[PDB]
Amino acid sequence: TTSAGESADPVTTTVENYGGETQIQRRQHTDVSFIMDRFVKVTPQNQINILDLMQVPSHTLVGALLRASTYYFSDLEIAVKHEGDLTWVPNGAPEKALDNTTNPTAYHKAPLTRLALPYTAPHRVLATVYNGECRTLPTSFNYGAIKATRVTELLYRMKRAETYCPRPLLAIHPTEARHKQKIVAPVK
Amino acid sequence: TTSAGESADPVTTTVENYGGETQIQRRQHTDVSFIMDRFVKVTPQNQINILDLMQVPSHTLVGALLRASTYYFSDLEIAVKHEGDLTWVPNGAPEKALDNTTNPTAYHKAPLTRLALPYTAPHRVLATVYNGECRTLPTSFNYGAIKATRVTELLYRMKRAETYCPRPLLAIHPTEARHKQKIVAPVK
Amino acid sequence: FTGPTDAKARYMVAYAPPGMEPPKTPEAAAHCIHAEWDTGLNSKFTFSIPYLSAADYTYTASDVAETTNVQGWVCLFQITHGKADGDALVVLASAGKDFELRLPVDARAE
Amino acid sequence: DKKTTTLLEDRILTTRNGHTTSTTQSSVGVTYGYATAEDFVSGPNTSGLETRVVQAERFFKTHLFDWVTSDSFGRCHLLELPTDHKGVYGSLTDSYAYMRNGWDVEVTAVGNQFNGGCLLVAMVPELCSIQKRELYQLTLFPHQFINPRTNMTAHITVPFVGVNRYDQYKVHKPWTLVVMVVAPLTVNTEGAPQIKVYANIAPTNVHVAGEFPSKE
Amino acid sequence: DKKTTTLLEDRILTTRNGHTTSTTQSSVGVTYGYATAEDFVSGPNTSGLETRVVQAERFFKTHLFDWVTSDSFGRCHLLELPTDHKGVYGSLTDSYAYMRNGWDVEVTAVGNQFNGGCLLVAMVPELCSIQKRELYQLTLFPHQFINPRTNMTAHITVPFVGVNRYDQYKVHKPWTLVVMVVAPLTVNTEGAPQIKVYANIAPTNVHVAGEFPSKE
Amino acid sequence: SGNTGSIINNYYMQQYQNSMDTQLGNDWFSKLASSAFSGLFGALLA
Amino acid sequence: SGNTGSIINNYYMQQYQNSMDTQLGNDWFSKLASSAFSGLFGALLA
Repeated sequence: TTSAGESADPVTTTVENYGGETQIQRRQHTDVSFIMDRFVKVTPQNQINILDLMQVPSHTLVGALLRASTYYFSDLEIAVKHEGDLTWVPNGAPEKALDNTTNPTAYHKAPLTRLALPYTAPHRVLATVYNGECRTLPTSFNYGAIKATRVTELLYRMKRAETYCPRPLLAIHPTEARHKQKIVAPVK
Repeated sequence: TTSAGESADPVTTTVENYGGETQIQRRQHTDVSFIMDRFVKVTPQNQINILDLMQVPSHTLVGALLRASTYYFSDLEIAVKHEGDLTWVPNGAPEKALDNTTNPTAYHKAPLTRLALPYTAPHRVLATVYNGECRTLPTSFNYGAIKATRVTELLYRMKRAETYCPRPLLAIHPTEARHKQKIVAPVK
Repeated sequence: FTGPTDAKARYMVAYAPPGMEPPKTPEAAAHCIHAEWDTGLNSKFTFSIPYLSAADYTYTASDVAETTNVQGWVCLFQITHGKADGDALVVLASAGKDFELRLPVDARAE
Repeated sequence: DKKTTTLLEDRILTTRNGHTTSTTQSSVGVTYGYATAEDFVSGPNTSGLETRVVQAERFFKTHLFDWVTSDSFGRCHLLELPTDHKGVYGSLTDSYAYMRNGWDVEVTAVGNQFNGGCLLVAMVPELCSIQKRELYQLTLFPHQFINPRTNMTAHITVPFVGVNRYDQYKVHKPWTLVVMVVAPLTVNTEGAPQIKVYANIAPTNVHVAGEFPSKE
Repeated sequence: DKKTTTLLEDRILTTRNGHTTSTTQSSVGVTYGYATAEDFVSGPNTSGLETRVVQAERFFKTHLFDWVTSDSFGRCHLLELPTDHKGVYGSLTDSYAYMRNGWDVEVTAVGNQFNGGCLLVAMVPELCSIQKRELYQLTLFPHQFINPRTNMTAHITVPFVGVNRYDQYKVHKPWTLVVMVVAPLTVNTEGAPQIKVYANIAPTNVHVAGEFPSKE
Repeated sequence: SGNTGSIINNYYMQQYQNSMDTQLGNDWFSKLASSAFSGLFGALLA
Repeated sequence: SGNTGSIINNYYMQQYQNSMDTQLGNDWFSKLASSAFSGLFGALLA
């Protein structure tokens, strides 16, 4: 169909235009809450680690999709491999609090510690970008912090995720006509 | 009874023809879904292993019965002994994905990892033989792939199996009048 | 279309399925599924590329072994134009009503 | 035009033939020639053995000629139909001895609205050649004009015609598409320098009978 | 045979596919393999763009092999389907990217009733090659026997099968017709000296999708 | 169905335990075996 | 909701398992996609 292209009103033609038939679609895998709900690894600091989803690398599935939203909300689960006991403090806590074990402290139990944590920021939602300094995000954009004698692995998992105002999501720029890769296949 | 042998119409006479009596039969053990539903061992590759049921040896119970069907469908369970963490990627994934742990990754837990996996091929059913190259089966005939630092044992188990279009199923060709073997028996 | 009021043109989009080389001319491409349109008051034309394949799903990634594209080609031709030399035809893409993605995978190394 | 700035309004027409469509924003309507439907397709000459082949009913394309300022009144381009066809419709002519179909014809002459001049497009039955004086009466045949200040597309739809209910296209061509220059092309300062004329044609209600042997 | 002197009674069967018919007076019936009807022909992989082409549903013929007294048990002749076709069905494979159809197959081995021996005719899916021991189980596939004392014609009808709902026949052949010698041909004093084996095959429920460009 | 024998409900939803089948728009060998001729083709004596 | 698939009730109260939402005093993109024009803008022939 033709239309006024200057308008942002979406136009979605279908194959029925030339005699085809539109099929049924099942889009559960592109549901935001479902797709963000899985663990992703970040490289940890030795002891004190601020819980900040922007640490998730931008090329990962979770990191790229998170960056494709401007504002977001979620609760969180973390899985941590650590020596010693692990202490968590909420958003707004003095860093010294990390040495006091009345703050949620999980005693070491092999092979790792998994915890469910609530959102604790003072804002109604957080943002992946913030036009203040025109990089740096306000200090209040975090889910608290953790500390152990040694933290060797740290995974984040967004729960009940909500996203607002989509932003660019980019695939790899290929050099040839098509980006080609080795796909899994039965052997020789 | 006599009949026209040229026709493929089945003829199933019974002992009643000469005064006998047909008995009751209980055929639960030859039910396809039941018989295929058990683990079978395959020899694994050190790290990357494509999940392909054609790797099951043809003389095993599962391997022979699978090959006695042309097309089949099933979900799958695998049991794996591995060092390090085990990652699985679905059918169609670039092989590099096996190094990213947001794809289903089971952290090492002695003595082995057992997982239930869904069928993920793009076809309505898979085939044990495919007359394209007239050996080689299309690359899309697989259940994904797994990878760990070292995979030392791998077992497959077909779930909810369905089979279509039976094919030859052969016993051992004996040299003597009867194939004889040592059967388990109370000792001397 | 973004040319001035006095620039006119007629275009053709065709979908060529795998199995034969893609058409090099509008005449050969006419035998494929296709649409032709011209310029006028409405500056935009939208066309649905149909999903046609042997299997029910196709891969989003492209394998290093597949020399020719397994899902065919999109061919855009200019049938003719009237004083539209140098004018630009801007092109965009969106998901159709039954477009569906399945089987999440995290495949990038960077 | 009877519609409403640039090429518009109820002057936007989309034609669909099979899995092919054609849209124009400067339509002047469709001329139906001689009838608005085919006559009987099943008569005694095919003994109930004819069949319809819907896969052939779709658009195919050809260039006709380039309209230039030096062409004067009466300059014509003739295209006998059926013409060479390398798709499904063409293969039917090598597979069946008898056939019939009508035609859905679109002719375009895209220049701009600053060109002047005028083309007459007509569908004429049984036409091998025509004299100069007869051109003054070409409007007796199904036609439409292409006048740059108004439109760039002509559309004519005609049924199968002939002394016989089915034809042998290898030896007889019932229709000829003719495009004639009525008033010479003018370019002035802002018009397109020349106008290429193209045809977008679809066979309609295609029926065949009398299957041939293969060459094998 | 279950009927009644020479080849007869309810052993007379006439099969019609399109404008082609085949009659045999020594029928032993028809074997339907795997199903008595096709599964769905319109699924999501063709987006409602598939069409049926009834003009291709008719018999075509090929010689298979000559059965001679020196052939022994296990001697086979394999014919992958679709095979080369120089008529309408064959042109469809050059005009559309995707297709599906079943097969109505008649195999004849005309000698006389004084010949002895026996042929097994079977339709086997996805078969490039087979081992000698597997031949003992060829009856697992849709089949019929040709035994000179009883019949000269075998008839098997099968639907389209495959991992995909539509196929790309240039790269995959879903069915293979196999004729195998079960008991060697005997001639004795009055039998025919050898028996030529021929196939009369018709594609059934032919659907196509994805029109190709022409070579033009 | 299959080689499964727990009497209590699976802890995980079906949507997670197995892939889900869909329908568009049937045991051939069972019908074929059931259709077998089991009589006697001519006359029976004694 | 999300990637969760247990059929049995969580052992912990909701008040502990997650933060609790509050209200003061809505899927924009779903409405936007649903509102898309899917017709044909002029006259249709054949």
